[PDB]
Amino acid sequence: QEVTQIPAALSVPEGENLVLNCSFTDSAIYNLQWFRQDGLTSLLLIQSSQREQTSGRLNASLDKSSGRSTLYIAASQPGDSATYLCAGVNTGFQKLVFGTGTRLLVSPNIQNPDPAVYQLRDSKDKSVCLFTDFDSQTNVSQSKDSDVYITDKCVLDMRSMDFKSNSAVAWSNKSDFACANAFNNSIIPEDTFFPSP
Amino acid sequence: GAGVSQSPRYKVAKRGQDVALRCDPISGHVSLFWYQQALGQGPEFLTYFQNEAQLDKSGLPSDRFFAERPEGSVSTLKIQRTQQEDSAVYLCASSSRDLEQYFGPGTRLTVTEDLKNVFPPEVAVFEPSEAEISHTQKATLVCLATGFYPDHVELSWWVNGKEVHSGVCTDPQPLKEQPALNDSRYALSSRLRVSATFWQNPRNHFRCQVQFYGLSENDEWTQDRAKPVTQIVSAEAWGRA
Repeated sequence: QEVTQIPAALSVPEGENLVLNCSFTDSAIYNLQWFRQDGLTSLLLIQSSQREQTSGRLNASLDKSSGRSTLYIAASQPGDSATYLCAGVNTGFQKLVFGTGTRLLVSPNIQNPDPAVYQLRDSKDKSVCLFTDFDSQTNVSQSKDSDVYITDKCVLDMRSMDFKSNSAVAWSNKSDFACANAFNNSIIPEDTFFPSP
Repeated sequence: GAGVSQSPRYKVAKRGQDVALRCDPISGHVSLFWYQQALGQGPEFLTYFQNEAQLDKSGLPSDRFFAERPEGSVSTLKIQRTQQEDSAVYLCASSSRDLEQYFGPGTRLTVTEDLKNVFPPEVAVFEPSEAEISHTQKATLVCLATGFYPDHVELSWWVNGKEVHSGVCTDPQPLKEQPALNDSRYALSSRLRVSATFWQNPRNHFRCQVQFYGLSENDEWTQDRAKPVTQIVSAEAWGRA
């Protein structure tokens, strides 16, 4: 048995419906299970006779003729971001055979982009640069300088304020390090705010 | 009882040492399964028990890996003379008559050449910029956890002693501190964003806590520096008018 999951990685703007596919070479499936991994959270379990299963905005189908299972996620939310795994049990066996997974990123809809790079000082001469409030079409590139550390973007959600924002952090011990140049390897918006000290 | 449990949640082992991983299935479940999962990949079946009988051992490596479930309840996966390639997440599942498999939280195993490679994080908190406050009336705190190995950490934020989740984002993946090399310590960042009025209250206390899972009493330690045992490393800040 070989379980093929496509796509390996998927980026989708929040609000869109999305499709995850899972195909298996051996169509003699006893049970099909979909999981979420942020251990494994069981999402849905489809029986040999069943052609579909649903749990909230998640709906999975099992096509007995084309050897496929499709997971549909309706009105995607940034909180749906996780790895999704498909697995099947073959008739006459007990073990699950898994696909390699789909790494899903649901990007927040930034209703008011205000890109900026702020300098933050240690609570205890150490500082970090914070690139924040950029739209989700902006990607943060890894550092090209080995002694400059740059994280990937992260989505935070101030849920009582209906406000989501992206950010990435850069830091270094180098003397010439300044927030004006920290994110030089990324495509940063032309209107990015670099405040005065 | 109602869920599958696994112990230890994290394990760092010296290459050549044996390890033992425990699984407690859901109370009374007949079937018990072990799986191995490599980073960014899918779980791979190892072995299956029906009560105490190991009916399908087909996924176990040809040497050093042996599972036990002598009373048909608790199962132990033993890995003899560990090698680097054994580093993985080991997952246990159990099922009853309906045959649906329920998974445990897993054991994250890291096999390293020597325990002197193990380091706790250093933790620091960076206070919000006054420019962010005037530009947005929001205030972002950043926490940095640096220089740790293995990547067995849990970072959390606490406001006046209460854990907070809203407005937080911790990097899903750590950064390599030695990116050109194969052997590297790690760094991790997190943000907590609050309203500016909340940050401006000097009575508000913010703490970033990192639980690092490291060595036990049983592990030997010969380096002059402090033994890198499981511990909490934290940093904090108070609000500012």
